Amino acid sequence: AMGIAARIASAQLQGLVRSRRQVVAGPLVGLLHDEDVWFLSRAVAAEPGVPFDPAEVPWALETIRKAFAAEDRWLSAELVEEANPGLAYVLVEHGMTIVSRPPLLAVEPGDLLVPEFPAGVTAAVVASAEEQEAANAIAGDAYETDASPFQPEPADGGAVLIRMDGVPVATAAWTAIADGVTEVAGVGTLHSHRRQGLGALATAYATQQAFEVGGATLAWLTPGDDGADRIYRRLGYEPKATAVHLGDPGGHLADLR
Repeated sequence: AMGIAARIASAQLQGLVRSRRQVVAGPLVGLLHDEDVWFLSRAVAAEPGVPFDPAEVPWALETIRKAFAAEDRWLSAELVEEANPGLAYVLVEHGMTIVSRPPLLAVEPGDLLVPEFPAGVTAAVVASAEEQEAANAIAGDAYETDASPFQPEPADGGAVLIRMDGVPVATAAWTAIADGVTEVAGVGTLHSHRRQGLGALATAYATQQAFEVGGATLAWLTPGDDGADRIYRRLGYEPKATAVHLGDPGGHLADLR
């Protein structure tokens, strides 16, 4: 309960519920967005860090499935294994499929390292709708299910652009803070500027802003979603937990990563 995995899972829930209706059923909570975009609605653990009773899971899952079906939505679930050990396996037993177990990497302010910027390379926090549009366009083809539309309060999220000779070429974003926790996501670089360290700069600078102006005390991310094998360790990030991404049969199962 006092651990980093539970802290991250709890903060994720706290963030998600600000814009989603809850269907709480025992150890699970279904979260339904106003929009039908599939990944905006999902289930997560209702009580990170608290033991669960596996006997409740079949009824809980059917309750949530019913709520999703009423909206013609397909169910996926995201867990943190260490926050609710064994829960994913009970979900699999009752019809879900684990598609991936991505690592959750984390860093605290005193451990973050922002690399030196090469010649011509600068950074700026996103400060307009048009800069946010550029950020979304740069990151756009990357897998992203967790700063958009632009809003001015860094505690409520934000993004950064890395520029080369004044032109945006890379980006990263941070989510609204919850319990001092932010997720860094939306990392990308233009194809023309890949493999030059610019995604790592973006990640580092976004993390730094989340801490300096956003009020975050912990940042986490999951890697590889932009297809780049950059080494987040150079920035101070370290593996701290294991995410588990599950999908129901049919629907968007093939799209889940």
